[PDB]
Amino acid sequence: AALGLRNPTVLTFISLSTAGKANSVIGLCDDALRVISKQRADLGAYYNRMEHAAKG
Amino acid sequence: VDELLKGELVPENLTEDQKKKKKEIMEQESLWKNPDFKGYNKTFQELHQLSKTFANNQFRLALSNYQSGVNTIMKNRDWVEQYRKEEAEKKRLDEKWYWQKVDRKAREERVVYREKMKAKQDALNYFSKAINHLDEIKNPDLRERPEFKRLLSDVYRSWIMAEYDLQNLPQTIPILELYIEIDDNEKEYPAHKYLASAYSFEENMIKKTKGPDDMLFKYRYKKNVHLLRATELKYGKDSPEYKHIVNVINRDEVISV
Amino acid sequence: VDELLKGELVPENLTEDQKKKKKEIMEQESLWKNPDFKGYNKTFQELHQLSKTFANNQFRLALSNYQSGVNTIMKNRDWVEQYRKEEAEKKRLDEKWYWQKVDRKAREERVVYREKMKAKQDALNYFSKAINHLDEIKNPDLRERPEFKRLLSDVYRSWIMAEYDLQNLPQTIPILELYIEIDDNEKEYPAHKYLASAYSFEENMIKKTKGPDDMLFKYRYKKNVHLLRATELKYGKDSPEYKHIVNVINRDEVISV
Amino acid sequence: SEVNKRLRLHTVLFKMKVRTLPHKTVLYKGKPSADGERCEAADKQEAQDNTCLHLEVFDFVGSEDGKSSKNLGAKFKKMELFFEGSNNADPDPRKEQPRNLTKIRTYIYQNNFLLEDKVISVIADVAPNGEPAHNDKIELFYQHDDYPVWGTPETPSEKGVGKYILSNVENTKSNPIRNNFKKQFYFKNLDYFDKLFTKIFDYNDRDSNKHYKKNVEALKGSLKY
Repeated sequence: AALGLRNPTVLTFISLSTAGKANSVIGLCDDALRVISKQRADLGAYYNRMEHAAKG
Repeated sequence: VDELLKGELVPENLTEDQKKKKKEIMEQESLWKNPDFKGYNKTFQELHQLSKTFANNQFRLALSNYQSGVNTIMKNRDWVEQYRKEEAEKKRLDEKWYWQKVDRKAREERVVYREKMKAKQDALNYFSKAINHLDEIKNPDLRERPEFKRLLSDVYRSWIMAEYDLQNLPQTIPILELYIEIDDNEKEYPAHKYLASAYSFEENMIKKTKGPDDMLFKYRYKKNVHLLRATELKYGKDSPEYKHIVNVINRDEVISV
Repeated sequence: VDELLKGELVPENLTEDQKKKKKEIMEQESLWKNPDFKGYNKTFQELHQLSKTFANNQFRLALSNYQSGVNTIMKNRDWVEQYRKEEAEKKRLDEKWYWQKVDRKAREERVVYREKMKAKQDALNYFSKAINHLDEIKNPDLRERPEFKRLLSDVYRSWIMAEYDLQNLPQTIPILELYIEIDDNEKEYPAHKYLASAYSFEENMIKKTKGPDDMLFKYRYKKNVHLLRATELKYGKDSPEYKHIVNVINRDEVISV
Repeated sequence: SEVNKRLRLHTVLFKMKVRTLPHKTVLYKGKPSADGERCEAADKQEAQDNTCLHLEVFDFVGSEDGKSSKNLGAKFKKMELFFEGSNNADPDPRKEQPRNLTKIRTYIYQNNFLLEDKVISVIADVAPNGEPAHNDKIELFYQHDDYPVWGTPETPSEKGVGKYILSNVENTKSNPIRNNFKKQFYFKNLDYFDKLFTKIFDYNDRDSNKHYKKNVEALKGSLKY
C-alpha cells in the first residue's frame, strides 16, 4: 500500500491482464523503486553515522 | 422537500425535572475536570458513539466526501467538453489526408478515455470514504430519518455509477441490493437496469470457467427477475416491449411440461 | 422436577434426646476453644469430610465450575453467530471473482474452527475440575440423592461432548460407561452413539499398528453392541433401520457354522 | 429511604419463568411453610398460589486469596420476600401492579472449616411498608458456633445473643450501633438484592423477543430462492 502498488482504501493492486494497463504499470514500478531506494539511502546514511560514533 | 437542506442529520438544541437532572450531572463534572484523563477501559468511552453529536459529525464527514467525489465527476465532464472544444479550434496546417484525420481523431479519444478512468478512480476513492463514515453510526433511531436515507441512497447511486465505469460489475451486486431496500428506491428502473447487467456478467464468467451450474442458475434467474422488473417500471406491463422480454426470458429459462 | 432448583445436595437447618446430646458437646468445645490448634495426626480432622457441610461446599464447587464451563460453550456460540453475521454485513469493495469469495470464505471458516477449539479446551478444563470435586465425596448416602445424580450426569455429559470434538475419542470410553450407570441414562441412544464411534477408533488403531487379535476382537465386539443398542433406542426393533444394522453387524462379526 | 417500595415492583416474577441466572445465584418461587419463618419449594413454579420469592447468592471462603478450590468453607447470603394474596388471573407477567410486602427476611451464613467458626445472622422485617420507623418489628437472630439454639430469645443478662429486636439496641452518640447498622450494612444489603431482582427479570424478559426474531429471521431465508 505504501509504495503505491496497492490502494489503501479500495485494496486492489496493479494488474497486467490488459495491454493498456501494463503500459501504466511501468510508470508505477519506477516510483516504487524510488521509495525503496530513498529508504535504503537513509538506512545507509544512519549506519555510516553510527559507524563514526562508535569509533569516536 | 430537501432533506439535506440544513446539512445535518438531526437538529439539536425542556422538561424542568429533566432540566434539573442535567444541572446536577454538569456540576459533578466540574469537580472532576481533567482534560488529561485517558480511560484504561474504553467501554464507557465507546458509548459516546451513540450520542447525537457523534452522528452529526459522522454524517457531515460522509457528506463532505460526497461533495468532493461528485465534484470530480463534474469537473471531468467540464474539462472534456472544454478539451474537445479547443481541439476543433486549433488550426491543422499539416493535414491533407482523410486517414490523417482519423488518426488525429483517435488521439483525442485515447486522451479522453485516459482522463475518464483517472477521474472515476479519484471519485470512487472519495465515495468509498463516504460509505465507511455512514456505516460507523450505531443508532437505529437516527438510521431512519429522512436526512439519513437521502444521503445513503445518493452516495450509493453515485458510487455504483462510478464503479460500473471501471468495468467492476461483480462489486456492484451487494451495493445494488442494499440500494433497492431504502425508501421507494425499488420503484426506480435504472436501479434494476444495472442489476440486469451485473448478473449477466457473472453469468458469463461462471459459464466461461465451467463452474457449477448452481451458481449459473442463481445468477441467470436474478438477471431475468430484474430485467423484467426494469421494463415493467419504465415501459409498463402489458406493453409490446414487455411482451418481447417475456419471449426472451421464457426462451432463456427452464420450463417443465 | 428440577433437582438443581435450590442448588444444593442435602438441606441443612429434631429428637429431644439428641437436642440434649448436641448441647453438652457444645459445652466441651467452649472449654477447649483453640482456633490455633493444628492436629499432628490428621486422621481425626479428616472425619469432617464425612459431614454434610463438607459435601454441601463440594457440590457448589462443582456447580460453580459447571456454570463457568457451560457458559464458555454458550458464549462461543454467541460469538460464532455474531461473527458470521458481522462478516456478511461488511462491504467487500475488492472482490469480483468467484475464487476471491471462496478465499474469503475459507479464512472465515479457519477463524471459526480455530476459536471453537480454543473454547472446547477452556470448557474441558472447567468440567475436569467438576469431575474431581464430585469424586471426593466419601459418603455413599450423599451420592444417591437426586441432586447428585442430576449434576453428575450433566458434568459427565458436557465433558464428553466437549472432549469428543477434540478428537480424543479413546479418552471418552471410560467416562461414557460411567454415564450410562446413573439412573436411566442407559435408555439414551446418544450415549450408545458416542460409544460406537469411539470404539470404532480403537479398533482401527489396533489394525493400523498390527496389535494383538485379542484386543482387536474386544474393541470390535463392543462397537457392534453399542451400535445395535443405539439403533433400537432410536428406531426400535423390526424397523428398516434395525434390520439393516443387523446385516452389517452379522457381516462384520465372526460366525461359526 | 423509599427502598422498600421498590421491592414491591418485583411481584412480576411469579408469572415470569426463570431461565437465565447470574453466576452462583439461586432463585425460586414458593409458599410459606409452618410458622411462616421461611419458604418451601413448589412442584410448579408457575402456579399463582405461590407468594414467596427466595433469592440466594453463594460464594466460597477464601476467594480473596485464590484458594477457592482448597475447600476452606461455605458462605451464602439470601433474602426471602413474602407477599399476601394470590396473583392476578391473566398469565401475562409483563402487566402486573406492585403488591404489598408482608415481611422482608435476610439470611447470612458463613462457615470456616479450618477455624470451626460458624456464624448465622437472620434479619426479618415484618412491617416493610407502613411506617419509616418500625425498629421494634425487626427480628435480629445472631447465632455463633451453634449457640444459642434456634428460636431462643435474647435474655437481658446476655444482650445481643439470640433473637431480639432492634429497639433493644442502643443508638447513643457515643455508641451509634443503630446508625452504623443501617447506614453501612442494612441499606446496602437491600440495594444489592433489589438490583439483582431487576437484573434477573430483564435478562429473562429480553429472551422472549429473540425467539420471535428467530422465526422472522428464518422466514427471511425463503427469499433467497
